[PDB]
Parts: sequence; C-alpha cells; structure tokens
Amino acid sequence: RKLTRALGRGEVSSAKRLEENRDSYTLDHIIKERYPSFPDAIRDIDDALNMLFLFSNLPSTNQVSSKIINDAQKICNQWLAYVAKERLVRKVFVSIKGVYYQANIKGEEVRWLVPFKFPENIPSDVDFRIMLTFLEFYSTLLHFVLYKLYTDSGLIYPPKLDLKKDKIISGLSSYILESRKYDSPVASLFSAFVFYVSREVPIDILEFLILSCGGNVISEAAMDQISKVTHQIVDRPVLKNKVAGRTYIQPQWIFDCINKGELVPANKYLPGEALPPHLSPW
Amino acid sequence: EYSGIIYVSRLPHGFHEKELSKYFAQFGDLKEVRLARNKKTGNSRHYGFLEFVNKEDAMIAQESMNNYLLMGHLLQVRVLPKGAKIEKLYKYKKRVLVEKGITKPVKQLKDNMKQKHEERIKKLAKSGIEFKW
Amino acid sequence: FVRAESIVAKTLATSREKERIKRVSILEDKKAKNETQHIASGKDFILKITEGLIREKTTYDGKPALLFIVRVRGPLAVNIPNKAFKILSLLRLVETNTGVFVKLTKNVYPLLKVIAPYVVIGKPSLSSIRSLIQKRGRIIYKGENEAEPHEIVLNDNNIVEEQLGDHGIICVEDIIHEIATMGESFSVCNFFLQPFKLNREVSGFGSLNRLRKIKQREAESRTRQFSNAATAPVIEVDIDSLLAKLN
Amino acid sequence: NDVDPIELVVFLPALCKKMGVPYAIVKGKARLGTLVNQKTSAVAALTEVRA
Amino acid sequence: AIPRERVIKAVNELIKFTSKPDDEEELKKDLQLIVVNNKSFTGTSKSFKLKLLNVKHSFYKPWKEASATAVKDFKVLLILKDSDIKKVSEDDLFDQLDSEGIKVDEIICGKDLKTVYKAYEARNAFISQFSLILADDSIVTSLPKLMGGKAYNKVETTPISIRTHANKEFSLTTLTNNIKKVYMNQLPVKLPRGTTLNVHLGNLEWLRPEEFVDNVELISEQLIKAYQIRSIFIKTNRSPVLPLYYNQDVLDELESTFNKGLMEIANP
RNA sequence: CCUUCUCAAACAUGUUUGGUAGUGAGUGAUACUCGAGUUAACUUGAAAUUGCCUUAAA
Repeated sequence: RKLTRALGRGEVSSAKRLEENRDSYTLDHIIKERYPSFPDAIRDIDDALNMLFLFSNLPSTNQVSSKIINDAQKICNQWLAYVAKERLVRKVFVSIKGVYYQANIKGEEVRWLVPFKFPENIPSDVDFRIMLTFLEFYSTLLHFVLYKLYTDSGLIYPPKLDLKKDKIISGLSSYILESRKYDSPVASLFSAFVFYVSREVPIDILEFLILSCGGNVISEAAMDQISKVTHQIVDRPVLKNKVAGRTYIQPQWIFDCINKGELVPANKYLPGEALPPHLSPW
Repeated sequence: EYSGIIYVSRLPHGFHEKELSKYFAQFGDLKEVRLARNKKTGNSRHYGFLEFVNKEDAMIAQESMNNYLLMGHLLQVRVLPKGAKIEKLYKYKKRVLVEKGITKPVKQLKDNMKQKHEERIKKLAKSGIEFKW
Repeated sequence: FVRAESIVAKTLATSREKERIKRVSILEDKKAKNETQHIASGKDFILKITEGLIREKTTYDGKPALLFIVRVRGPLAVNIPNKAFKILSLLRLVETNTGVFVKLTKNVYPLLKVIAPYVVIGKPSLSSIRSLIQKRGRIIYKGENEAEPHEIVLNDNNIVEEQLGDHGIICVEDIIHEIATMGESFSVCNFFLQPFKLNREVSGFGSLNRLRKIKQREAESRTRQFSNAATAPVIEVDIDSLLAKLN
Repeated sequence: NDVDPIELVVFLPALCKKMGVPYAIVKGKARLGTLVNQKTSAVAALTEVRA
Repeated sequence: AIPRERVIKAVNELIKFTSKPDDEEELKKDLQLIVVNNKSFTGTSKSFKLKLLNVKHSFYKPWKEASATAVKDFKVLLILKDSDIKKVSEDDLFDQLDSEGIKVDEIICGKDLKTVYKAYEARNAFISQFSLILADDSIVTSLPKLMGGKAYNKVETTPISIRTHANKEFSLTTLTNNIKKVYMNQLPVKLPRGTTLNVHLGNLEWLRPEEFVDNVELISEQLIKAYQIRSIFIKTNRSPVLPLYYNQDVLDELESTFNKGLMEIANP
C-alpha cells in the first residue's frame, strides 16, 4: 500500500528507498519445528528433490520466473556435485520418463527422478501458486540439509563456482567443492578409467555417473567453444575409424555396471550389435 | 455570417496536410484540406485552411481548438465568414538543381566575355577611375 | 479519440527515422560501389558494451561471427519504415520477445546498421546456446495422416533424423553443434528451427512490478543508444545475462 | 478550487488582479500537494525559473 | 599570378575612393574579393564547411584592436563536446592564451545549445553577439540543426572546425595550438553553389594597403592551385569591381551488398 | 507533447583529405556566371489570411 502511494504521488526515489528498506519472511523456524531430527529431514527430502529437478527444467513463464528457475537449477547442481564427490550413488534406471537415481545418504535410501533435457510443454491446467509454495518450502529444506551435509563432510557451503566452466557447460562440474577410502565396489568402479563421451550421449547424466563412480570424462560437446583415453561411449548407426587401443562402448554398459555392482563384460555393448534388455534395479 | 471554412495558424513543425485531415476528421467530414508551403522548398508556412461539410462542425472545431497549446505553439483557429473560399495552395516540393546545356559556342562566349570586359573598362573610365588596361 | 500532440510527435519521429535510414542507405551504396572519393568513413566499427559501464570501439575484422538477435520494442512514436520492416520480416523478427541466430558477414553488417534501433545483438556462449535449444526449441512438423502442419516442441531425435538426415544431422546435439560451429547446413538448421519465443523480464502492473519496470527502463536507456549518425558502430551487449533474464 | 474553509482563498483572485499577477484556478488541492510534497496545498507559486 | 604593381595601384585607388571628402559611415569600407569559376565549386551538393586559406599577415587581432571604438566588439565563441566541457575552465584558457592576447569570451556545448538557447529569439540573440565561432570537428556536423539556418547566412557566424584530439584523447595543447593557428594565419571563406565566391579581406583601417596586397597575393596564388579559377575581382562595398586575373585554357573544360545480405538472411 | 550525424583513416605531438543540406515571413542593395544559380547586412514571441513493434496495458 505505501509503495503504491509513493508511485501515485510520483516520488520515485522514495519508492526505491521503501523497496530497499524491507525484510522478507523466512521459513527456518518452520523447518526446524516440522523436522526435529536430521534423519527425519533426510527421509523427507525425496519429494523435495523431485519438485526441484522438475521445476529446474521448465522454461520461464508469466507465473514462473527465471530467478526461481535459476535458484532451483543451482541447488540441484550443488546436490548432484555433493553426491558425485562423496561417490554415494547406488542405483540408476533409465525409463522413458527420465532417469531414476538411488543414493545412500547417511545410511538412508534416497530415490529421486531427473527429467530429460527437452522443452516439456506446460499444460496451463495446474495450480502453479500451490506448486510454487511447495517449491519455496522445499528450497528452504534442501538449503538446510545441504548445509549440514557439506559441513559434516568438512566442505564449504555454499560452494563457489568456476565462471568460465559455467559458461562452457552449465552442470555440476562448474561448482568446485573445497575442504576446510570409499565403500567398494560401486564407488570404486571405473577407477583410473577415462571415458570419451560422444555428442549424442547425454553429457550431464553420463558425467554425473562417471564422477560418482569416479573416472575422467572428456566431453566432445564441450569442445565446441574453444592419449589418456581408455573407454569411449557412443551411440551412432555407422561408426568411423576406431583407434585399436581404445574400448568402444554403448551407454547402457554404464547403467548395467552400476546396477549389477560388478563389471558387466563389454562384448555385449558394441555399436554394430543389439543391446540386452535394460532391467529395473527394483 | 459564417462559412464552413477554418483558418488555422501557428501550426507546429510536424503538422501537415495528412496530419490536419486526420485530426479534424474526428470533428467532421472535410471537403478540402490545404497547407501553405514555400514554393522553392518543401517547408510549411505554419498556417493552412480546412473546409468542413458542416458549418456547425467548423464552429465547434474552432471553439474547441482556438487556444490549444501544442508543442510550444498556441494554436489559432478562426471561422471564415460567408464566401471567401480557399484557393491557390499547391503542395510544393523541395526542388533540386540540374546544370542546363549551353548553345553558345566557345568562340561566341569568348567574344561575349571580351565585350563584357571592355564595357567594364569603359564604365571604370567613366566613373573617375585611373586603372591600367 | 486521437490527440494532435500524438499525431504530430509520431510524424516527427517517423521523419527522423526515414532520414536516418536514407543516410545509411546512401553511405552503404557508396561502399558497395567502393569507388567514391567523398565519404565520412570506409570501414566498420563494433561497440562492445559491458559492465560503471565500459564501452570499447573496435574495428570489425571481417571474419564471420555468430550473433544472437533479440527483437525489442523500438523507439517511441515511430512507425517502422519499409526497409527496416522488410529486413525484420526476412529475419523473422516481426514481434518483440523473439530471438534468432545470424551469421554476421560483410553483407550482413549494413542490414544490422539499418535495424540497430529495434534489435539487441550479442555473442551467445555455448552454455546459453544449449540452454535455448534445450529449453525453447520448436519446429513445425507435418504428418502423413495430418492434413495441416502444426508447431511442436523439438522433442524427438527421430524427426531430426528424418527431416535433416541427408546433411548428416542426427539429433538435437548435432543441431546445437552446427549452430555453434557455423558449418555446412547452418541455415538449414536455423530455418528448421522456429524463432525462439522468449518471455518478458518484467510482467504485471502491481506496485512492485511497476517499480521493476521503472528500473528496467532506466537501465535500457542507460545502455542502449541510437546515435542517428549513419556510421554508428554496431552495439554488442552481454547476451548471456540478457538470456539469463529472458529465459 | 476546493479549499474549505473557502475564505482562505476567496480573496486571492481579486488580490492577484489588483497586483497584476498572473493566476489560475486549478482543480485539486491534492494535486498541488503532490506538487509540493504534501497531502494538500491551497496555493502554489512560481517566482524564479531557469533560463 | 598577380601583378604586384597593378594590385598595389588597385588597392590604393579603392582606398582613395573610400574617402572622397547609422551604418552609412561604416559598412562602405569593407574590402571584398570576388572569385568566378568556370564550373561549380562544390557540384550538386551544398556545403557549410568553410575553406580555410592561410595568409602570412594576422587578421583577427587587428579586428579586436579596432573594435574598441565600435558598437559590437569582437567576440570569440568556442563550442566543444559535452563530455569535454568538464576538462576546460576559463583560467585554463587564460594562462595558455595570455601571451597571444587571445581571450575566449564564452564556452558552450551541445547540451547548453539544446537547453539554454533553444528558443529562436534567445538563440539568435546569443549567436549575433559573437564574431568568431570555433567548433570541435567531432561536434561540428550536428551544428546546422542546433545553431539553425540563420547562423549560416553570414560568414562570421558560420562555425570553424578545429582539431581538438591527439592520440584519440583530448589535448588542451592541441586545442590551444589550433586556436592560435586560426587566429593568426588562416581565414574562412564561403564556398558557394554558384560561380561567385566572396572573400571578406577586412577593413581598410584594420591593415595597411601593402599588407592587403600581400594577403591577396597569397590567397590568389593558393587558390590557383586549389581550383582552375577564371576571374578575380577586388572591390569595396557600394562600389564597382576591379579585375586582377584572367585565364583561357581552363575554359576548354566547359564542354549489391544490401541484396547479398538479404540473400544471406533469407532461406532459399 | 517526439527530441537533433558528439567522427574516420594516411605520413612523420605536428601535416593533408573527407565528413555539416537549415523555422517561417519580411526589408534591401551590388556586383558575377548560362527564369537558372551565386554575391555586402538588417527586423522578429516558435511571429503567420490563400504566389497553381502493443505488458508505455486497463
């Protein structure tokens, strides 16, 4: 009301001062009241993860703003980078709806879904105000939970990002996690392996999975802006000349290796051959 | 008495025939719209005439726009009395220059300019001037 | 009702725009002949404006470049003249909040000078290119049993292969690579894509949104400048931050 | 024009005519208040202006 | 070029005609040079840029010297860029032109012209009092719209473009040096769209007749190389003309990127 | 109820080339080039009676 009065009287600098001198509400006390135990919060963060990963992939509309979308994308990238560094993923399943990831977070199973990188159509038939209220609550919850996880692991929160790497690829790789033996075999798979990912293969998904079961990733798609390679992930009908000393694989080999825990042999995953069925881990 | 003819003066720089017709059509149907312009350049003379079909509409337009302050110009609107129709206001344009040809040959023009120089000399001698050649 | 001040102001602004475009056209014709003595300047300048704000004027190297062009709302009280409207229609930029990709070359520079007041020009980074194609990608697709084509989101790589397969374009990432690298079938990919329909950074008419509109207009006035000097350098802004706001 | 009690301004036009001062009656003491950073203003005056 | 004895006699004869025994006693003693060309000076295009002809003999300092007993004194106006108006103060010109005795009376810019002197009456009143108007060459091309079309009808109110920038930066030394060179050596001439070129040599009380002869000799010898001149005259106001040059041989001369861009931006 | 070409290269802080098309009306003298173009200086409130693209949206 007071800002409307200042604009109605024509006092623009007064209006600017009024907008500057205000304090917004916070939800920290509500989060602490509703989740007295950190394991309770960790058990409840799954719906929050689903809502955040959904809302980060939407385009900006009149109801949904680019600031909210960018905050969702940033918090999701921080979560993914934490999981990748601590090497905590356990299960991965690629369905037509998207990618399901299952991780172990403080001894509890956390399952969530990440959609594919496509321009999904907004229906304009859902209560976006209700969804945005849920998103605000979930953002506060995940900020608190990520702060506790980074601090208990001994990492700075929030992590600073590399600006040029951000402008090259906007993923979890932008955020460098700084300080001040993992659990075999899922974490230790792909040890001392260098994967060259082809352009058509999903770079975000494959980079996240290889980092989670830590190994080097060389992205061809990130070579647009402008030796040590062991494996190369590809999906094409006709494949060009192949270097003899390098192993050519299909992306389902990564997912099947993660799901099985052991090293599924690479003779079943070649471009000139058909793939076995992709079984659900559950 | 009064006719349906309107004299408008102190018109701003951008007010021209199309603008005047567009504005005063909202007051009524217009029989003829003319704006005084310079003959040698396409520049308005800041006055013009309009004619309404309805003399009542002419009177209303005058009593509405007579002292309208517009872009630093206080407009002036008058209703013309009976008779005195408007004429001779052609939409002039910004003229250009072109070099015309010469039918006088080189020798003829040299003779003409020599005669002109001689007349200049004779005029100087007439006017009490002691100068060589 | 139509007010006399609005009519006359529109006339004056349109006349100024016609004079600007006429001078640009005459100078570029003298450049096209390239055998004219009397000339203000015979080369091309780019003014890069970044952020309290720094402007650097450099000479255009002539090498081809990748530009992102956003159609913004033009000067106050201006009717768009015929040549500018024709160029914008060819660039498929008839309405604001719409972006396209352009291959900047020597024959493209004069058109950019002509359409300087209606568009904002930048150099998009690879991250913003990927974000635009992954977030706002739309094609018009005609089925066998569909009599009339319609616009759909660029969602299927099978359509990409069956519509652009002869040139070797297989998927969305291939389209992104061709757009970024400006290789063969660049215009084919560009016109297979529809122009990107962005959304406004400020929307609504509450008190907060009106204050945001005031700040946005102040920033736009501070950055964007029309020299009206027939030799104004082509202005290049931070399209990364602009696309962060508009996408 | 809308001043109450009206005697605060009812002598002003005759005074301005007697002293040879240009004046105008305007609608809105609240409008004059926006002019001089107040809620209302019975009067406003310009004395010195820039070139 | 010019016969020195003939031009000496011409100037002496005019200066004898000037004194046989309002503006009547003052306007009639201004000496004028008429240059007639075979062809048009500029061509089909109007020009407002004054042609600066160098002379050895100073001209504007005699104007200020002789204008102490006149109604309107000699005044110099300087117009610079708006961003550069903050780099110059009056003492900065005073201490750099006090040795030459040059005083700049008033410095304005584009913003001042567009705000303080916008109205026609104020603009004409402010312009009419100045005799020498010097402008930055960057800003000089925006001047016909600002100073108006009346100011270009006379030579003295037509602005003079001078170089103010060194190494793509503002330079007080360069600005003052150009001002000094203009004040001492060069004179402004109005190139016409006809054949009749007028030069205002000055006033008979400003300089000696020998100095007028030397200045007209240098101007004529320079203009010979400048264009293929045809006729040269010297006169005084309200008085006829005297020829001083003639030649014949120069009379013998009397008798798509836009579409490529459209193609590049269009699909087929 | 808009808001005005605010600059370039070349040679060695200097030198040369190019870049400027205007409110309207009126007074007027005087010369120059084939009804065409130039040529001293004077008046004036921005003065005036007729020269055949839409979120700058309701």
